[PDB]
Amino acid sequence: EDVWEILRQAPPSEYERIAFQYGVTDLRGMLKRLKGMRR
Amino acid sequence: EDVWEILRQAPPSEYERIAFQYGVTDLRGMLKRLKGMRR
Amino acid sequence: EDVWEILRQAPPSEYERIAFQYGVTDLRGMLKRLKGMRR
Amino acid sequence: DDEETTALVCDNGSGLVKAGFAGDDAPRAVFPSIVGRPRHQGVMVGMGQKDSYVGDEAQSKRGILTLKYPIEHGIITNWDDMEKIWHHTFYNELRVAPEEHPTLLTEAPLNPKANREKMTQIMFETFNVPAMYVAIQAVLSLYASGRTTGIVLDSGDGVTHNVPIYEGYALPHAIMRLDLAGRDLTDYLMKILTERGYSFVTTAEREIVRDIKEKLCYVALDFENEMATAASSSSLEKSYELPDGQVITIGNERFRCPETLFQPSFIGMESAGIHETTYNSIMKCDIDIRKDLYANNVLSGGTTMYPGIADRMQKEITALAPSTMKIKIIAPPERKYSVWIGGSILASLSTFQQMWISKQEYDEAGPSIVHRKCF
Amino acid sequence: DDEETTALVCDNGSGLVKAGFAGDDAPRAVFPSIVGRPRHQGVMVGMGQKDSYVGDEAQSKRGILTLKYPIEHGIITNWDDMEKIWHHTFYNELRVAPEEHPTLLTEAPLNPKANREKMTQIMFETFNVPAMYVAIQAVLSLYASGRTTGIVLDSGDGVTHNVPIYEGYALPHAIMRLDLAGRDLTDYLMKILTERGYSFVTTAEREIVRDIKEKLCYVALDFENEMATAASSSSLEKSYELPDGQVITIGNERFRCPETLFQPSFIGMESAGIHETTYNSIMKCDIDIRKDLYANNVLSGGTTMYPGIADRMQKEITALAPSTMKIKIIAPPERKYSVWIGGSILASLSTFQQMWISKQEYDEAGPSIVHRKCF
Amino acid sequence: LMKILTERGYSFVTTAEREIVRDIKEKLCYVALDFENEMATAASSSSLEKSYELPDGQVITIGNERFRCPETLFQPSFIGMESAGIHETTYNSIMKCDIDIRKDLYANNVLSGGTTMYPGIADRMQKEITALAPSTMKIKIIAPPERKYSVWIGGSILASLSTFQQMWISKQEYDEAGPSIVHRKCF
Repeated sequence: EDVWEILRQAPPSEYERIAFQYGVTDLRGMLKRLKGMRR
Repeated sequence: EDVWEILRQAPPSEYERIAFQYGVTDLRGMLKRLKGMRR
Repeated sequence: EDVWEILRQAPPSEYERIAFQYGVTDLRGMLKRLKGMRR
Repeated sequence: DDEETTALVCDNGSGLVKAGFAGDDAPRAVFPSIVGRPRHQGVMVGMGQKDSYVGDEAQSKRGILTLKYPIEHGIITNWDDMEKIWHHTFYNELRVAPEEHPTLLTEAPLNPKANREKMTQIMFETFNVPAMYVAIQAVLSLYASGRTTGIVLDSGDGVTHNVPIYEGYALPHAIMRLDLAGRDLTDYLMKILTERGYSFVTTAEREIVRDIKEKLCYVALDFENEMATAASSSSLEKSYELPDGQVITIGNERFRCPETLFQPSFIGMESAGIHETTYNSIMKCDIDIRKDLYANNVLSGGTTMYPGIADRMQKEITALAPSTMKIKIIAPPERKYSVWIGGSILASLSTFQQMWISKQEYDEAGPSIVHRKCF
Repeated sequence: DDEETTALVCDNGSGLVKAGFAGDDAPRAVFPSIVGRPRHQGVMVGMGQKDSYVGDEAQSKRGILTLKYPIEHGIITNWDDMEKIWHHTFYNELRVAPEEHPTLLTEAPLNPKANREKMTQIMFETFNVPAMYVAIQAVLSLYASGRTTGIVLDSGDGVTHNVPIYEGYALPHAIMRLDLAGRDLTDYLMKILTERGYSFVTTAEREIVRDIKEKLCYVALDFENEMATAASSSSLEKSYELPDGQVITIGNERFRCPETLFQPSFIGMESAGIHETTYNSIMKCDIDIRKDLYANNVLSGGTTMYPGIADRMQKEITALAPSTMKIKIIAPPERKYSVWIGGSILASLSTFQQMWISKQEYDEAGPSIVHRKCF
Repeated sequence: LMKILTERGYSFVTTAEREIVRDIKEKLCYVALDFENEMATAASSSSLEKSYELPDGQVITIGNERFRCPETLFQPSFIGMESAGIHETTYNSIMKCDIDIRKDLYANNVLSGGTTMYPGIADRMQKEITALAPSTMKIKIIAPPERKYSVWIGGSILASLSTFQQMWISKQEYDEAGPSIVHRKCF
């Protein structure tokens, strides 16, 4: 996918664009797991 | 005013010019009363 | 045609006259290819 | 049982159809442009319980009977509705045979032709009026203006156009519509009041709200300082008896309804306020017509009857117009009837019967006749 | 990371800004000359939601984002808009430093000087290109014509001039503009289709309509017999998929849009058709240039790409020209790029780098330098 | 449901009686895509003709209701509501949407709301939108199973959105601006 690395290296907020670009409607979830990590 | 006599003696349709010249935006009205007379 | 050789041997700017004389309204193009060569 | 005839000045005021005669003075017809459906049918003995007597009774049947404009957007989606609408007119309140009284026809621009095509023929057949004739509601008001030069702002029954004109001379190019309808304001009102603590959706609920606007809702010239005024101004802070018997309380809305006609942001509309529609029109107008406008800045449209209407009109045009020129918007109180009035005039204009839509003329040229060199 | 430089053939095609390099073959830049504003701002997490990335993305953001040309009338009302327009160019699609690549500048006549003044300096400062240089879009196409004699009809991206020329020799006196822009035709189209049963006003609604013209809208040589053809000709009577998914139906418009360029009556414009602009120009031309024209009747402007374009061109000139002389209008298919092409040529014309706008030259003479003995 | 079952032979009014009934819906009550042929199906379809243990211990019997409860969301006639079905609310909304958002919708026809968890939910959603939408466009309603939590989930996200703590309602901010603060430029 690279969505992992791309989003980690995505522009800080535009993980919006990258997640929802690569099908990740759960940018919500991408960040929420990243938050269970950073929560 | 004379708008009465002038319009009665105005050129038949150009009561337009005479009424609206002498302030009678109601050439509309001048004729509509003339029509309640001639209606 | 010889327009090639003539224009290469045309007077430097008057490739104008030679190109447009031999039908080459694209002296424009003659030079633009000569420029893709010399650009 | 009388002399030749009286043309039939029939006017479907964008919200209400209305009419009198040629030379008449008051449209003897005035009433809602709706159709009404009950839901439940309690099994009721006997009859007399019409599905669709909306006309002017149905609002008596409001609630159970629903609402239907045929011209909903100044757009007749349906006609038989409007058909019996006419018959209602001609036979209950007009209670009169079409066949023997001519009529001029009220219309706003922007109509695909067949609308009129159909209305026309059917008016002949169902109606056999001596002859009909159509006329742009816009133009009708225009003569109803009698200031043959200058634009008119037609924001009326539910309509909106700018009508640049010049001793009868108007530029359609510069001419425009604003989809806004007092119905629209109605809308945002429902939006606000409901969300603001109210549950206001129902057809006649819309009835009450439109009543509310046309009785109390206004606008203040200014907004932002006017906004601060709203911030605590208790005077406006007035509750009105909800016709259930409740007394609907009212504040900033009473004005924050209409004003958006200058800022569809509130309706969210991409469009622009009525005023600068006027102004870009005028700028389209020739170099020095503009002063003509300024003397001829004729508003039209009763629903716009609100306060300050011109107050803003002028202030913003000022804000845009060169003070060099002197502005004057024009708006009679009687703007509803104005259109009717001028139509009564034109049709009543004896020197003009040549124009009316004759049965035959149609007949030979069918309806399509109507279009070229006639309407 | 290469040799001296490539001039920057940057072309703000009246509708789209476009560009390549000197000696290039295809303007690698092509895209709308608009700016876009959303309205609502749903409170949206995160960011990336630019106000004004119109460039070539915003049409992706069409609807919410509105439309803004800076050169609206071939008239830059605003620049920072166009400024970041450039930067977008030079840094996203040009993605290239101005400072090290020269550029020629595309312009139509009729511009008050300071437009270029400002564009120039700021191009140096914001851009520090090695040096710039401007050139009339008209002239640019002209060499792009290479028929150094004869007029060219430049009705292009959204522009319109006549460009009488004669082995490079053009008479500005005889030279003219037609305010018409494919946007204008767009307009009347909206007028018609909307009034004809459609509600078509929105910015990208205009987008669709312009697409409509440039894909399907045409003109037939004749009108009135062509009109009768329209009267029932079913072939034209074709509906096109509205990009909502609707299939917009189409008839007489597809041609009744553009043709008015010969009769602004439809646009109501006081002006006269393109053809007789050509003809009065030519008559202004010397006695026997006229045959030069006839061989050099170069059209220019892709939006004019429609059918018959020359078909009429010739037929009416005929209708006006002495059959003595033999006419020939000239219009490549590739008229959009033509202007770019000839600019790529001139700028790419090595024997010509002396002309480019040097930082210094400006510096000593500020911008005003640009004017005399240079542009 | 109370209306029907009660009048249909039942005496079901009590608060937790409502409890049982809501349980009934959320466990068994459904909807069939179609109605009228579905109606004929109901006319004798024994499979549906299933009684469920009333939590008194009774086994409440069930037939056409199990579906004739929810479906009226498309026809408030049954609730007698003047309103219109959910679907065409969607559709008039979308038509309000810009010209070509509509395909966006079609890919983004996101349902939300667990109580709507019933069968066919989208099944209809799509079928009627079809019935209304141009087949030109391709529809797709969106509804996760987990729609209850979804709202919670996204809230957990936003709030959990570290880059966003600036928004939270601070005691002070209120304090200076009282509550009215909350409104402009904040909520």
